[PDB]
This record gives sequence, structure tokens and C-alpha cells, in this order.
Amino acid sequence: NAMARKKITLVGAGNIGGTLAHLALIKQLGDVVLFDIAQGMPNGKALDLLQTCPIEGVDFKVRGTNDYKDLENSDVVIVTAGVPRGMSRDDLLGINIKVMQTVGEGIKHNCPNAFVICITNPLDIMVNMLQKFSGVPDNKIVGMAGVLDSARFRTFLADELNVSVQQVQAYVMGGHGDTMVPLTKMSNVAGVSLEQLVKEGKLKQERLDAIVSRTRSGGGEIVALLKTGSAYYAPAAAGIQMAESFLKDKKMILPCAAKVKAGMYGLDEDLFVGVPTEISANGVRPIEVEISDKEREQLQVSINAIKDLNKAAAEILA
Amino acid sequence: MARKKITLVGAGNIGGTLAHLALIKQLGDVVLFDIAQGMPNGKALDLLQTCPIEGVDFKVRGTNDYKDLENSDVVIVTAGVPRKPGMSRDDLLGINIKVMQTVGEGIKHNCPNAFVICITNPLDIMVNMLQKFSGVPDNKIVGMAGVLDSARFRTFLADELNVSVQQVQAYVMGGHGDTMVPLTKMSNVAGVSLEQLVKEGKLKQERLDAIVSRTRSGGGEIVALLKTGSAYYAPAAAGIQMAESFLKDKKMILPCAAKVKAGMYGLDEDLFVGVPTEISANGVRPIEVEISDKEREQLQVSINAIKDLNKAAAEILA
Amino acid sequence: MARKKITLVGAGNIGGTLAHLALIKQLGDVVLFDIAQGMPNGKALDLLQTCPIEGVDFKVRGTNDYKDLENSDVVIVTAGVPRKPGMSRDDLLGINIKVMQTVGEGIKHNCPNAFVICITNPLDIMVNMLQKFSGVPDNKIVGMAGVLDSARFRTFLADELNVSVQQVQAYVMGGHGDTMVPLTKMSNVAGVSLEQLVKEGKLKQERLDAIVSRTRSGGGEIVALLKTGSAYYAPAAAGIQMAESFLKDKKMILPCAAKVKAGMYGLDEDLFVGVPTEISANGVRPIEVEISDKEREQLQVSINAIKDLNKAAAEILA
Amino acid sequence: AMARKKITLVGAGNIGGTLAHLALIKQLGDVVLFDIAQGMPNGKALDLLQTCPIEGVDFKVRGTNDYKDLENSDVVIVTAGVPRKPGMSRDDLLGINIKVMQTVGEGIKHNCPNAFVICITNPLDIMVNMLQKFSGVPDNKIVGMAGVLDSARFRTFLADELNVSVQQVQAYVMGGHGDTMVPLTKMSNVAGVSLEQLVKEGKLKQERLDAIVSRTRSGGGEIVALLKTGSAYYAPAAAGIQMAESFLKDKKMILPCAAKVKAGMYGLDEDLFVGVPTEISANGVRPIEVEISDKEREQLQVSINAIKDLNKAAAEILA
Repeated sequence: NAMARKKITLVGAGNIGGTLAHLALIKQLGDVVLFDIAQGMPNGKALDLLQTCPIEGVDFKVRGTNDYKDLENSDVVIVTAGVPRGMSRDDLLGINIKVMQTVGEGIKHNCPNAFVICITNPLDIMVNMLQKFSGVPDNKIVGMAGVLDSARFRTFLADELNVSVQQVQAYVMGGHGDTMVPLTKMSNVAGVSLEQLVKEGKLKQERLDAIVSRTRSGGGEIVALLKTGSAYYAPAAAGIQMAESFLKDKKMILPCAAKVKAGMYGLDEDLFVGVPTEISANGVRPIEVEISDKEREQLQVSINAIKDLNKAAAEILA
Repeated sequence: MARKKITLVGAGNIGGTLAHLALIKQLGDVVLFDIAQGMPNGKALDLLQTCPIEGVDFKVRGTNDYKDLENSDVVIVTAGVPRKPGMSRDDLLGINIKVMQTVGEGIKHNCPNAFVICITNPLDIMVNMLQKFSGVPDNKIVGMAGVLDSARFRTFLADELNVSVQQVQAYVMGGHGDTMVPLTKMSNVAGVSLEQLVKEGKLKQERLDAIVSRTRSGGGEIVALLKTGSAYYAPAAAGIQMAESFLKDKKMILPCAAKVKAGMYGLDEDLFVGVPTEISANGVRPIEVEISDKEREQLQVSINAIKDLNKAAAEILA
Repeated sequence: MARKKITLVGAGNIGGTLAHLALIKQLGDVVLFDIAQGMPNGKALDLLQTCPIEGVDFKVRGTNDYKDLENSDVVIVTAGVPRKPGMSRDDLLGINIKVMQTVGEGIKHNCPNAFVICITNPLDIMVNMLQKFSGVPDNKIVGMAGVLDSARFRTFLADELNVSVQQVQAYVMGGHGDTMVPLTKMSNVAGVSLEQLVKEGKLKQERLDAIVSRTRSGGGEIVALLKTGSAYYAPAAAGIQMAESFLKDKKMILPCAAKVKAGMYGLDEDLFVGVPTEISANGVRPIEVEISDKEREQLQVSINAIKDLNKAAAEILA
Repeated sequence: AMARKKITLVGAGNIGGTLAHLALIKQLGDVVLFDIAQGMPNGKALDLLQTCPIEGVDFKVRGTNDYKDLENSDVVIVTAGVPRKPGMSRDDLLGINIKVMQTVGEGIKHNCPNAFVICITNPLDIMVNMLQKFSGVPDNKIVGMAGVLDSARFRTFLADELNVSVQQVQAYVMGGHGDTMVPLTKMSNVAGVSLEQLVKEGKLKQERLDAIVSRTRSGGGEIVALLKTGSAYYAPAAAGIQMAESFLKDKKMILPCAAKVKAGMYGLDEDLFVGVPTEISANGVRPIEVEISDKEREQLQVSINAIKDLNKAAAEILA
């Protein structure tokens, strides 16, 4: 019985979505469906992308759609849809919870066994909402966030230290910005921890602090530069990295927004939290690593922000 | 030994996509020039942060300064204003000639030995102008046009006949749209020419005709679907293919706008024409293939349109 | 979702190279089967230890046990003995028929739905025997032969004419050596047929002749240079190209030994013949292309050799 | 018109052919396959060349018996030598191979003195030194492949034991092979969690960890006993190309390699080639000093002593 090609569906055909599509084709991960609510635009992007394929020697296809039925049989669904943020935090959540409702039902009704990667903001709460309305189990939904902060952090360290990105490992948990927890003892260059590099005078403590700080603010930095819109190349790269670990059963461990069970990281209740997460053919699984008292106090900031958003979201739903 | 260097003059969507491709294919360091404030830096920062994910150690930086073109091995020019309603051809010409001047002088003063690929429209004339103001020799300037038409033609063929893009070869000459010359004898699926497939009833002449027509209008088709902007993925793929052929000394023969000396193809004067062109470490060399009488007549149309633009450009410049 | 699985039956140089290529191209897990003790495990271990260097998480293991064939999506068979002095043709057949029986039964009992690519010589007869003892349907067995000849033909043409391998297409039918059928009308460089290039004085008949001949004798040429063994890199590459077309549902059309039904190519009985064959997720399908009277005559020579081996094999089996 | 990169492989046995193949696949440049043996390198080159139309590659490979063909090489990778046969003495082994390094070395000296030189010939501990001595290349343009292989093995074993991507497993070593290998167990880590921490946490049994170290020490011999003929070549070739590729792409990777370390670094008294973290860039190689534990340093001393002894035996042969 002939084997079906892999099928990746991208819900949201903006710049991040088109970039996801392009990477999926180049890496030959499977057929691609580009979904967007906007008429014509997803088709136009699909067609353009499809026409790259003869140049690259690729026979996977890409098609545009405004219809949720076309999510059928998707192995992976990657969600970038939503409305960007003088709009209140209440109104923002309201509009996007709605969008997560629509996307979620689409998933529920058309590919309930898909692996679901959420990129929509605010990621802290949107990943929870998208599970809630799609009904997918804990191990089949994950949010992209840590991998981007880590890519940024690695980028900054590689340039500062003049070393390959392949020897730079940057570890984070928590959210973005002031909710990001940098794991500076475990982060290392070719096995030498960032704190050891300071102690050795190979890296100024000031430089390290500036790099951490620049990583916290990295999205905003690109926004200020772009004048219009936000980062999309690195975010897409992160999403595909994650998708690829699922599709190729790689068992990578990556900082992602994953539902963590009560007890792990001293949590009182199940919560989506940015934590090291295994990604395999079996979906995702959070990993508990030992962290310092300081890093844990910092993790508590994110947990408390997330709890606050969960409460606001509950109120909106009632 | 210096890393290779690709400068992209123009950081619109095509330019950004070129950059992304150059990084994924590890072709060298990339400089993303644009006249706009902040934006080239922002995209370049975003792109540079993909690199840790993809394990790449080539760098990309943004700039407003022609000095950063220094030592570029390749320069791909996408800068220019797209035509709009009710902008006259004279107006588009006037505007883009002046960009070519500014870009030409940047090249001439900062990397006069670069291999220059022109993508700015109207391609029929902008390649000519880019040479005139850069001062680069005939073998070091080339326009991207035919490869895009080819990719589209192959895409449609591959889907129509249900075969791998790797077994579809589409040969064209001339310009876009009504000036394109489809070579239906040379073009073939797995060695069976398109006209032969028609004789065999494996492809209806109507279908071939619709596919030819669709390729002529391919650019406009995507425009109409996008509603904002033009195609950019397939154009970027085409541009990078040509660049790779130079960088890797591949000696591919690709349909490009290259300077053809009086005599070849029956020209009574030197012209930039869309012809099969060898791309190697020595630059470009147009190749004369045998074509039918009919095919020659079609090419005459393009030749006339180029000669016409050449007169218009000369006037504007005086 | 199960990882894809490629079993290589035969862990000689071709088998090892197949395995290496499969790993590099991330096509799935690999099982390296051989009747020899230790050696397949040893190569498999060596190959597995490349993986961290290449960033690949697919696995390779060695085995003596047909049970390890279970669930193989693809099986590529290279097992057999090479002909040697003064071992007769009959001596070889008797030996390799037996291997095919063992291998066939292994396939039948452990992965009867695999797509099977046969490489064992004499290819003209061994694919037939492999199907007979494996019991796999017509659309799931194919022999590698033409693609290797094609590759060589292209190599020589590319060097001779100083052009990219990506603009050289070489089409052949039939078997190797004196049974090969060169298709000089369909074969072309950048859309200009080899014949046309002769008419044009761009390629002397003599050179085309020496290249054709050299392609006929390509296997023996390498044998003579190596002094021990036979070619294996290009054969493995060929094998993996075919496997990839199956795995990625590419629908490439490639010259392969495939079962042709009575009526096609004028056959009065079903035979395995080297013909253009579509490879897709649905397995193989021979394709009839129009060929010249002369070309047809040359194919008849192959057809006669295959009929002769079929009689010789039947006798041995009785 | 810029020249294509040129990689020359001195030795066209299984490792050399494999190095050629990877170089084609990764499109690193034209390849020259040198061997003393008549025909064989040409046969391998032709077979390899004939892969290229299938892969879409326009880089070329050719065979040669002539040192003149090393001209203009950006990188030279040396696998040539005679394998220890039984019952061959250590003296005779050294003697034969020092001679081969002499000939290879002169070839480099006379034909591509600006090449980046990767030595794989055994015993690597001494051959890298000899090859520099006869080629005359400076300290930053010669390097020995050894650590990268041990680390690939170590990572391979860890990834399988822990069910994790090879991309999240970093295994750090210095010193030589086998009993001269120094495992850096505290720096080695899975997704930033050190191997020792994994033990402390019950995620890895100490015994398992010890077995994996031990299996890495013996990893070459494990494959030799399995193959019955010859030794490992896939992973050794992959290691050598990773090294070559960091040079050619100026990657600035830091990799455990046999490099010339200056007196004072790692408490050395004199200049020696030692397996140490080494930066590989377009500027060649540079050893990096990392802090190691007392225990690890004691273990490093075992390699240093074995290297000294070989340097002594080598000098006595030359005199």
C-alpha cells in the first residue's frame, strides 16, 4: 500500500509562515500546506515557493488554502496565525484566544493526531489555549520560544569569542525578555562554562551581562531596526528545527514551552513553561534538570507571569 | 585565505531571500546593503541568528555604505522601484536608471572585479545600465530573467505530466511575457521533446499552449494573488543558482541576459539579450544554439523591445 | 510513527557505500546484512560513529539474521560472488541463484512489502530470480544497471564538452556492455541532442563513438585499474538515487531493469528489460518511449541475451 | 578567474577513498587521489568522478602517482604508510613509516609548502611530528587527527545509552588513543548536564559510564576484531573532513587534535605535539589551553611520556 508523503501545515502565511515553508522545502521534509484567512495571498506565496523546486531539484509540493479541511492528515501543524499587538492586554488576549479557538477547532476536526508547534504570541498563554481548543494531548503540543533566545545567545557569544557556533551551547528556560532564565553555568563554549571563561579572564563579566541583556531584548532590537514588523528568519529556523526533530525522531533536547507536570521544578499544578524538552517521534516530553537557587528564583517570575495570564484567560472564557 | 563574499544591493524580499539561501548553502559571508535606515541591519541580524540553528559559521551584516562592498566576489542587485499605476514607463526608467547609477558607482569604486548579477526591472535595460555605470567587463555582468521562466515552465510541466522536476528541462530565450521565446523542440521530459509529446498525444497542444501562456504571465499571476508585491522566492532561487555556478565554477548553461556581440544570433550590434549563457569562474559567455526560423522571429520581438528601451534610456540620459 | 528502514543485503564495498550515502542523506535507519561473521557489525559500527560528526540521528546496525529485515521499507541486494577465472558463467549462476533463493526467502518471510532493488550480477537474470524467490509483485522489484551507465556517459560528456553535469542528460536502455542501447537522439547537452552536436561539428562522430564505447566498457575499465574488485561508488550512488525516488515519491524516470509486460516494446512475453522506469511511492512502472528501428534492433540483442539467461537459469533450477 | 579549491589525499586506501567521497559530496573542491600503487588511485578516482552527475556535482577527482600533482593544494590529507603487520617490531615499524613520512614530506615541501596538512598516518603520536619535520610546514599548518574520532565514538555510545540526539551530546577528550586517552568527564555533557552530574542524579549508572569510557578507549580495536581485515575508515574519514572543512570554511571550530603545543601550556617543559583542544580556522591551527583536574592532568602525563619516548626512538633512528 503506497506510503503517503509527510505533510506539514502552516497555519498563518505571513513572513514567518512563508519562511517555514521555504525551509521545509529545502530540507525536503514533506509536502507543505500554507493556510491563511486572507484571500489569494497564501496561494501566491505557495506558487512562488513551488517554483523554487525545479531549481533545487525538489519534488515535494506546496499549496495555498483558506480552508481547514486541507489540514487533513497533517503530520505537523505549525501555528503563526494571530493578530499583532493602543490595544489593551485584555483586548489582545481576547482577539487571539478567539483565533486560537478557530485554529484549534480546525485541528480538532481535521488532524487531531498532528504534532502541534505554536508560535503565536503571547506564547506563554497561546500554547495553552491552542491545546485547550484542539484537544491534542500534552505530548503533541509545544511552543517555540527558548530555541530562539538560545540561537540569539549563541550568536552573540560566537561573535564575541571568535569561535564556531557549533562549539557554543546556550541554555535557557522560562519565557522571553525579563522572564527568560539564562542557565549560565551549563551554557558553555567547547565544554568550558561561561562563568569559567569569566574566572579565567577570557570573557569580561560586563560583556557577559551585556550579551545576556541583549538576548533578553533581542526581538525588540530587531523590531526597532526593521521599522515594520518583527523577526522571522530565526523564529522560522527554530520552528523547523523542532519540527524536524519530531519528523526524524531525533530526540533533541531543546528549550520549549511544554506542559510540565506538578512536582517538576517545584510546580503546584500543571503549567506550560519554557523548559528543556525532548522532541521525538513520540512528541514532546519535559526534562527536569538541576538548577541553582538563583535560576529557580528567576524561573518563579515566569511561572507567576504565566499563572497571571492563565487567570486572565479563564476570566475571558467565562 | 579570505572567506568568499556576496553583497546584496537591495534588502527587499528578494534580497532577504538571496541572503537566506546564501547562508543555507554556505556560499560565503553576506553583506546586505540598502539605502533604508535600520532595515538591512535588522534583517541581517535576524538572518545571522539562524546560523547557530543551521550550524553555519558564515556571517551576514547590514549596511547603508558602499564601502562595505569592498572585496565582494559577487554582487546581486535588486534595488529599484517597482512600476505602479499610473506610472509611465518613462518615469520607471528615469527612477531606476538613477539607482543603477548610484549602484554602478558603488561597484566601480569599491569592488570593480565582482561578478555582477542584475535583477532590477525592467531587466531588459537595467543590466545594460548597471554595466555602463559600474564599468565592469562584458564577461562579469549578467541579468536574471530566463532561469525564472524556465523554473516556472518546469513546475507546470512536472505537475501536468506527473514526473520529477529533475526530468523536466525547459529552455527559453528572450525576455518575459510577450518577449519570451519558448524552445519546444529543446525542452523535454526525460529526453522526449515537448513537441514530440504532442505528436504522441501524451500532451495536448492545448495544454502545451496554456502552459506556455501561463509561463509568459507567471509573474503577473503571482502579483494578482499576492495583492501586495511580486514573486521573490523563485527569483531568489534563480539568482542564487547563477551565483553558485560562478562561485563553484560549475559551467552551467543557463538562459540569462548577457551581452551578445554583433554577428551572433544575427545581431547588427552588440546587445544584452536573453540567451543560453555559460556561467563559470571566468564569468559569463553567451552561447549560440541553432533555433528555428520561427523561434528566431520570436527572438526578434525581444530584440526590438531592447533596442527600443536602449533609445529611450539614451534620451533620458541626454 | 516508525522511522524509515533500509536493509542492505550484502556488506561488501557497494553495501558499505550504500549505507554511508543513506546516512548522509538522512533517508532512515539502516540495517547492514551479510552472511560473514563480524564484518557487517564492524562496518556498521564504523558507519554509526560517523553520525555525531554529521549531526545525524539515524542508526545503522549489522546482522547475520534475516529477522532483522522486518519492516524494511527498501531492501537493496548486493550479495553474491564476483565471477573469476576460470569459473564459468554457469558456475556463477549456480552460485548466485542460490544466494538469491536465500535472500528471496528472507525478504518473503520478513518484509514482503519492501521495495527491492537488485544489484547482484549478472543483473540481467538475478532480478528475475530475486522476484521469483521473494515473491514480491512486479511494481516492487527493480534492477540497477542503466543509471550507472547513464552516469558514466554523462561524466565523459561533461568533461569532453566542458559543461556542468546538470546540463548533460544521457539516456540508455538494455543492459551493460554490448547489450547497452545508447539513445543519441534523446541524450542532449543543455537541450541540444548529441546527434545535433555532431551535425554541428561541436562533437566529432569519432569522439561520440569513443565515449559510447567507453561507457560500454566502463565497468571493465575500472576493474582493470583497481586490479582488485570492481567499481562501487557510482553503483552505490545509482542505487541510492533509485531508493530515494521511491522513498521521497519523486516519480523520476530512470533506465532500470524492470518487468515489461508482453506487448510493450513488442515483447511476446513478459521480461525484465532495461527500460525507462518511473520510480515513485507506488513502486516502479516501465514506460514505453518511441525509439528508432536501429535502436529497437540494438535492444533485441539484450532481449535475446535475457531470454538466453532465462533458459540457462531454468535448466539449472531443474 | 578564481581557482577551485584543491584537496590532495596522499594515500588512496579505504580512508583515502572515503575522504575523497565526502569531499565531493560536501562540494569542498577538486580532489587529487595520490597513491604509490599503479592504477588503483586512478580506478578509484574514476569511480568517484562518476558519482558526480548523480549528485549534481561539478568538482572533479583524479588519480596520480606523481608528487607534482600536489601543486597548489589548499589541504593535504595524509593516510599513506605501512600498517603494523605481525610480527613487526616497533623499531621496524617506525623505521618504515619515518621513511614514508620523509618521502611524503618532501613532496609537500617541493610542491605545496603553503598547504594545510592533516596527518592520519599511524602511529599518529610520532608521525605528525615527522611529517612536519620533512615537509617544513610551520606549527599552525600541520595537525593530526585522533581526538575527533575518539569523541565521535564517545558521543555515539552516549547517545545510544541515553536515547538522545547526537547534537546534544558533547564529548571532550585529550591525549592519544587507548590507554593514553584522557576523558574530560566533567566537561563532557548532555544538553549542558555533565556526565558526572547525570550519575549523581541516577540518570546514568557509574558502571555504564565507565564501560562507555573503556569502550571508547578500545574503539579502533573493537572494529578491527569485527572486520577481520583492516581497520575503521568511515569515522576516521569523517573526522578528517570535519577538520579540513573548518579550515576551508574558516569555521573556528575547537576540536581535540594532535597539535604542536608550546612549552608552558599544560605544564609542558618543551614543545610537543599533543592531543589538545585545537582551534581550526583559515589561519590554520592553534592549541587552546583549558583547565583540567589534577586527575586528568596525571592522565595527560601518560600520553606526554609515551610521546617523549617515541620522539627519542625517532631521533635515534634518524641518527
